[PDB]
Amino acid sequence: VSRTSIYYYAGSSRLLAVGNPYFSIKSPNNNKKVLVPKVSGLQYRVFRVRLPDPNKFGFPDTSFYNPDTQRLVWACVGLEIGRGQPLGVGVSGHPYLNKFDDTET
Amino acid sequence: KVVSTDEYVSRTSIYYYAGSSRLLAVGNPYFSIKSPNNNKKVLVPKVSGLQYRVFRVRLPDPNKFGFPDTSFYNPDTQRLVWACVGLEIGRGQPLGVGVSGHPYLNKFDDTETSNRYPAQPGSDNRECLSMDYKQTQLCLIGCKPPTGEHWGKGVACNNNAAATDCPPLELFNSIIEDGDMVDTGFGCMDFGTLQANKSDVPIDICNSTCKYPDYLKMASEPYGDSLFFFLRREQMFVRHFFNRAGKLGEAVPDDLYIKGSGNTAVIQSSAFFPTPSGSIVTSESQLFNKPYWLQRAQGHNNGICWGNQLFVTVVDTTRSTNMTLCTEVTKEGTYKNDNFKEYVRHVEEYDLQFVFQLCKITLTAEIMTYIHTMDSNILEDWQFGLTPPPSASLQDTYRFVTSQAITCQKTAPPKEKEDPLNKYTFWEVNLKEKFSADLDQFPLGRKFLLQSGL
Amino acid sequence: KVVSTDEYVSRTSIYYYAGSSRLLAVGNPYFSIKSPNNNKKVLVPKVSGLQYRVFRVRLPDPNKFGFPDTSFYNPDTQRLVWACVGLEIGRGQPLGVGVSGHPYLNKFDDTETSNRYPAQPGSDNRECLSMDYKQTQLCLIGCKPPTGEHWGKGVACNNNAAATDCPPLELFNSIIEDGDMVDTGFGCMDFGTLQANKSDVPIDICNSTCKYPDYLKMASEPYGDSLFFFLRREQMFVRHFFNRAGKLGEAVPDDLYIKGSGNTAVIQSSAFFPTPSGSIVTSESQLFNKPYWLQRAQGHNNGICWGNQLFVTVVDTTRSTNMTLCTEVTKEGTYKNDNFKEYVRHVEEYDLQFVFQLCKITLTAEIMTYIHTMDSNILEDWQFGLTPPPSASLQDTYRFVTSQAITCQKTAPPKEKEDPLNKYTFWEVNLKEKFSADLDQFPLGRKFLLQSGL
Repeated sequence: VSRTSIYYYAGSSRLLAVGNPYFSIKSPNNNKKVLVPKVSGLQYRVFRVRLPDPNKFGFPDTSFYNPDTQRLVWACVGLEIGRGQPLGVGVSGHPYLNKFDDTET
Repeated sequence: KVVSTDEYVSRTSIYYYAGSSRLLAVGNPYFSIKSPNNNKKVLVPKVSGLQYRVFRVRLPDPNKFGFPDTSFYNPDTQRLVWACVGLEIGRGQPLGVGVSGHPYLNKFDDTETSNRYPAQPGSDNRECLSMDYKQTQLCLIGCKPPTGEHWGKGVACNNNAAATDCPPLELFNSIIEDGDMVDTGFGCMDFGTLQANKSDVPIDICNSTCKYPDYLKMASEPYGDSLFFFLRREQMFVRHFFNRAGKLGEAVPDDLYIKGSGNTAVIQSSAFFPTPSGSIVTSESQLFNKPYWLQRAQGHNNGICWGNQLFVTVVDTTRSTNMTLCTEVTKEGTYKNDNFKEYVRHVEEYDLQFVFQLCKITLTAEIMTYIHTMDSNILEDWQFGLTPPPSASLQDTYRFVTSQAITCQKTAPPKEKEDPLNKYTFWEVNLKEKFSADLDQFPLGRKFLLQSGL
Repeated sequence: KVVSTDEYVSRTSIYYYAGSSRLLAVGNPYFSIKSPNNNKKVLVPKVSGLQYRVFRVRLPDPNKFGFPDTSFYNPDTQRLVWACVGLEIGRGQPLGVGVSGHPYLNKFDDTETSNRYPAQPGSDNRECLSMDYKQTQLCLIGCKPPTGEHWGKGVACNNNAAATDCPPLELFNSIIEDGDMVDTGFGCMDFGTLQANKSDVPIDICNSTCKYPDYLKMASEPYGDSLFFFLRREQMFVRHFFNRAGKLGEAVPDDLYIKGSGNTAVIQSSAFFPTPSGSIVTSESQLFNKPYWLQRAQGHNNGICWGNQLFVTVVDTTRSTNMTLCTEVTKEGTYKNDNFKEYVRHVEEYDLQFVFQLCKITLTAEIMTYIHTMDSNILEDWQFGLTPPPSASLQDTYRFVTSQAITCQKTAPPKEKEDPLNKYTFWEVNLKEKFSADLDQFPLGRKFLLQSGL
């Protein structure tokens, strides 16, 4: 794979999500429609990004690349995963935890 | 002062093909139907052959199509804008003409061979009577939607008021929507507001107004936005003649005849009207399935499509045989009337093909202020002059967009797009994905490479 | 195409130290006491540790200066603008952290060791509690006041569905005026509108709108002139845990716990909230009392301050002690409890040094368009773009003005209304009459000459 000297910044709008921290609430009565989705501070966020295919950009330049043989693929030489909310922790428990006795002292 | 477009638009040699995969339309040929619970819910739309099936297309902006190759063009001095050098309006449905009507048409009597005196009086004499159209075909391009004329009611001055009861008339101009009606041979006026009887036009135009283009107004513009290339062909001939029933407005003067006596003493009516009827169709006089090549347009905007859209308005009444259906209620051994329900349908297939061309303009002092005259909006979306800065500031989107009780945004837009065509409807076809820099693997690629000698 | 600020200005080499006095502020840390007789007579203002101290310096203009060596400022087309190259924000109080706490906090139970069934009912269980806050330090500098997000209410929806009853949530971009309480670990939400009993957050917060400075947007502004330089450091950790006392609205689904009987026939709440607390606050992790030489700001605005102002925002929490005074009424010889009356007071103390540098701005026909489209107010102060006022000879002058041929004369236009920023209470420092040119007689010019290779 040979590299060139063409670069391309890409962006992303400030995407966010608001919900209930413990359990999702499905709707009365239908169980296929959600009302407040379960979001938290523990779940694996997995962002899946898409790219635009570089074979459909360039109007044809035979000196640059010959489309009978070569093709084009991207790379990656940077990242910055910004975060916005102010710092702080949070808790969660049970109304019915199984704790028989204390045993520390 | 106005100049033609070959003086600031240059041309080059990077052609491109577009494909616009096979479109269809199915519906009732007569009207539409709604739900009894909600009349704002459509069930089957009205699609017949007699409607201006105007398609506006979308183009990819030619500034995304690019690399940092600057020796070709420098992107703070130049810009890029497309061109149209081909067309093929294909229709893949076999021929034949369908006939319409209205179940309660006004008809006093016939007037062909015998009107024996006197006439038979009656209160209602509305009958069912089927009646065809005027066969016509046309095609038209444009970077702006095509205008159109029709006869409309105006406001009347009420000063003299000596002896008239007929209200006078006025000419309008508008912009043609898809689903607008075409001429049938009965003038070009309103058919909901000037007709109290509701019973003189077949049911397709019993409520709507029909429009007909005028080639005078659009061509006489400075730039000729509404035309690139247009055709026209129609033919009709009268077959039967009748007269209206009812109280005619103004009687004829008495001295232009002799006062009859007896059964001819009472005057008859005279409000004659014909029927339009189509001749033979062929397959030698079809305006479709053949590639036009715009060598030179008629107006001034010769090829340039400003703002990356262009409008194609097609109409045909030779591929409109009313598809007829039927079903079953109960079974028998013998025949019965009431074992069947029947239905009518119509389908009208299409295709569009295009071959485009890359054309860069330069942008210096007097050309910047010439394009800043014809319209203003075509120098905002080029983003050349930084008159809006603030587009680079990021806006927040949302995960879980619909039905959450979080704060809702269900199409309450604070003017993002502001296209002035938003008020009108248009059959749309997107092309944002389907270019190709290679021609000969496609149909019009091969017809173009033979015609150019390449 | 925005361009950075080293391709249309040019630095001269004469430096001007400045420096403010020793600011103070003495007040109440919780609430601002008004007059009983009048709503608008403050006695002691509300100053605490937990606020955004936002100063506004106002530099004296460089064009009103008089120099003999007029070899640099050719007054034909040029102007002068101030650059900033140094800073130091003093503080003047010992290390000590103070607490806050409501008298009617919503602390029903405790949930760390043992919450033994059954619950103890009663229709009132509020009590007084207190906690330390999330300690933090930050510092900004910019030529436009800095923005900041916070969560609040919104338009709910239309009334189609009937799911449940719940408030929405929406965030807002505003401008941080002085006086807004910083967040402290209870989220950046508006406690004035979202909450209703006003008894969950401590008293100095429960009727504010706590913000948090949006570093995510202010970094990505196009011109980049609200963020020259910013530092931050904060830390917190939980101390105890409790839970509120009400009907938990979004109820617990039954599949996530197996039911019981007998003593456990009442199901308690899962509405938890932590209580934050600061760690040790050392003096190796301080941020102030040091110089900060700007070398390359993150924006395109490399230190130029248009309009001759800066906004420095400082929030500290390491020095937020609360001194308590105690005075009595009757000279007694034994101890009582109604004999004394105590008032609590909190102080504050600042300082600012600066070191500027003037740089001339050569103004051809290109650059005057550039500085125009940023905002028009910049090119109005320099008096480079003005308009011709017409008129010529009026008619209005009488001899006597208080008579009986009266035209009822009207005067005093409010025409010097131009400042948009009158809607906000800042802190003022007038630095117009305290400049200098000999740096080395001043407690930061010595630290600048050793650094800069001189």
